[PDB]
Amino acid sequence: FDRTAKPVPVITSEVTESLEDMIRRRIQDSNFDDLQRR
Amino acid sequence: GLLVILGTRNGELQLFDLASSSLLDTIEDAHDAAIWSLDLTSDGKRLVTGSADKTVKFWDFKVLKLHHDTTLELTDDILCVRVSPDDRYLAISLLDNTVKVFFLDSMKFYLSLYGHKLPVLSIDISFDSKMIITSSADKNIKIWGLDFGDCHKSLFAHQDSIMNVKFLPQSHNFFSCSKDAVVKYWDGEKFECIQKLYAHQSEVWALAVATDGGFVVSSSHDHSIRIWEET
Amino acid sequence: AGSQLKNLKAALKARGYDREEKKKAIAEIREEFNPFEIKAARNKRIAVGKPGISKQIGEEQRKRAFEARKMMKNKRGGVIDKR
Amino acid sequence: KYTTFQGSQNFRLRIVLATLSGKPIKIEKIRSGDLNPGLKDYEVSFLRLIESVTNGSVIEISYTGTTVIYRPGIIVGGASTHICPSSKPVGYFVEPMLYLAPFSKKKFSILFKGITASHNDAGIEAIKWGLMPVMEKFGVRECALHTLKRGSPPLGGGEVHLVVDSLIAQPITMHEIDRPIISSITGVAYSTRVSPSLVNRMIDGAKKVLKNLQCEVNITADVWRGENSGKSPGWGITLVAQSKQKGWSYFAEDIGDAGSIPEELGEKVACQLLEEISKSAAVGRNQLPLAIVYMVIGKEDIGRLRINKEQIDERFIILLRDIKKIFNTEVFLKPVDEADNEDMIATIKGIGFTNTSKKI
Amino acid sequence: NIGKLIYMDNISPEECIRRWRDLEKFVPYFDTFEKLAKKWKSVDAIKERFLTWYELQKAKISKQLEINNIEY
RNA sequence: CUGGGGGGAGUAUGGUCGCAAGGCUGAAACUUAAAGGAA
Repeated sequence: FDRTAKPVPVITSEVTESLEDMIRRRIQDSNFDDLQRR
Repeated sequence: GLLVILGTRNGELQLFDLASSSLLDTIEDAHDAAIWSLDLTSDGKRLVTGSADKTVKFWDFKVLKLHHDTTLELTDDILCVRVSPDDRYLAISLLDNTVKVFFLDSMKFYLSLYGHKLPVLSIDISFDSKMIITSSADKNIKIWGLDFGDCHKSLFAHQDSIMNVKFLPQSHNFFSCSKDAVVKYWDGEKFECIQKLYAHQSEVWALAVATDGGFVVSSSHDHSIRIWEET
Repeated sequence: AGSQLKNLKAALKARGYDREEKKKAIAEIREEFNPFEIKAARNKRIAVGKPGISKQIGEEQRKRAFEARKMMKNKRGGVIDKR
Repeated sequence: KYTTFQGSQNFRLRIVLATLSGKPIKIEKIRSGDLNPGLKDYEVSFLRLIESVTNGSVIEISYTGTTVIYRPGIIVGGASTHICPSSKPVGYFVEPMLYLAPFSKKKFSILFKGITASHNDAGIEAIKWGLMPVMEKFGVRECALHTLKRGSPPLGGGEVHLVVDSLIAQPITMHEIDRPIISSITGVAYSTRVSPSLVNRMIDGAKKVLKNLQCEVNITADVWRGENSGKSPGWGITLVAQSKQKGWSYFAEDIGDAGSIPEELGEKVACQLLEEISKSAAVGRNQLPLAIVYMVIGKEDIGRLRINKEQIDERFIILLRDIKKIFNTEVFLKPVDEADNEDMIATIKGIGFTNTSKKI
Repeated sequence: NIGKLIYMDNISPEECIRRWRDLEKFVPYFDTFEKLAKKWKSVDAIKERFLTWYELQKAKISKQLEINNIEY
């Protein structure tokens, strides 16, 4: 049968590891999307 | 035992012993320029002398005198020689940032190991004749696999200059003494530093390992000679 | 009490050209200072589960089951290994 | 019911020709008088590759492993992957797929994963530059062996994407009643996980042997850097001689191992190539099997191909005996009518083959 | 002679080659490298090997048919 | 010192042929020197 929407993603150790090394790349290159004070 | 070969700064080689007096014989004009490194074969009857006249030479022992028979002239000032501990390879370190591994039985030019980026000091061949070390003034020693000439590690030691590097007798562990008053004990499998020995005060010019058992002596610029044993 | 950041800087000053000591120390502080991949209950008289690891093995199991069924789906032969 | 063969010789050719002909075979006594008797793992994984490629074919290995029953089925192809064992490289499994490759429902897009080269097997450059042009002029037009990464032995770790995408009906009838004039001689010297000077040493050795013939020598050079290099050090050299007016080619390859001089290997492969040119006439000694297989599964006409005296051997005539054992056809060796050499012209009347799997 | 030897299938293939004068191994049999070196030090042995539409289709098929007859 | 496609101004492009991105260099088979760059 066909199904309407994709289910909510299960958060496993692989996706936490991928997300953490994304954060590590951004945080060692200081690629921060902060607000800048006018 | 009881017999010493030696080469000097100028074009001279010399032979001494233990029971009798100094000179068995000297060979004036053993080389045109500064000799830099010699090595016996494991049976001892045939030795190799590489010198800064851009030549290496081979010598045999005729009966207790030296027989020059062949000479390989290179394009560049050879400054280290070594043979394998099973008469198999002749690895020679040139001033042109490289080493060359030859076959002793053919002068075959097996390999050229390259990429050290300064002139390159002491070599060592392992007991299985599979793994070589390569020290230089680039403050790092390189481990090479001799079957295909492929590098394994390029580990950065020794912040001045590694003067000498020597294996243990039966293992793939090795020692390297350097120009910044430190000897260092490594393994050839995990490539850790096993120990960081800190007894000298100045430039450690040489070290020598026992043939069996494995206690190592190191001798330096502060006129000191010191022994290192097991615990 | 004291911050996880303060305890993390203290753990780095605690642990401090060897490599495997750094591999061991980094893996130790990662699996120590990651508390959201364990689950802890409260003892009424404590790490009681490993949610992300259990999830990834439970979904890799059915992933290889699904690929095996997709490989089986329109086959008609098969080797008969009687060895 | 079953055509019976004995012994584990020509095993891939027997299973391949049984798949082409659609005839149930038995292969009996697979090394039965031996210490570890039976089928080996690389030929068992070749059977698994046959089950991947076809559909509805039942293979039935015995208890002892020394006899196999192949009742073939429809070649369907599809996209697949094959994790072949360390006992044989990817060439051992992509060589017998080049016969079954243009005769399936869906086009062959397989990627093999394992060791790339071996001393006693086909390489990537061997398969490509030698064995693809003979198919390219036997009728297929879109065939490609891609290397995504390559792995020298013993650890390997190299993947090879075989893609054929011309699904022909039957191969055309060959007519090569000439010896093709060699226009150029090219090659490829490859090395993985070693220094880039070994490739130039191999090239210089091969070309210093080749320098006295008055043709043009060109050897391309590839070192493999990065993850594309695989898990082991290795290096090798493959030369081809190229007839450009028709497209024919004659190849020779080898690989070096622990203790091998690259100038030695280059001059060895160069002299082995020149001997293949000597003992060759319009095919190679290794391009000859699938050449006469495509001639025997062509149309129901006469196709003739020139061969020389030295290409006849026990391998060639055991090939011919297996061909006649499966689908009952003979080759007719008529000699040429000029006598400065000994060349036969093998005429084969092809069986009435079509591929009946491709949907119309 | 050679075709009768090939398809006379009660004699071994090496016996066919012997009285005229294995495929898992892909690359063919070569000599020793030393014999091949002394054989191919010379080069001159192989220096001479070195150096309307409807009616068109009908002509191709009649060419194949006359090839069929003159080789039958 | 004879040879000629078809207007002007533009727009789009899942077609074909090209040219072009990455990402500190040295530096890869080596997590490797000096020096340089950047901030």
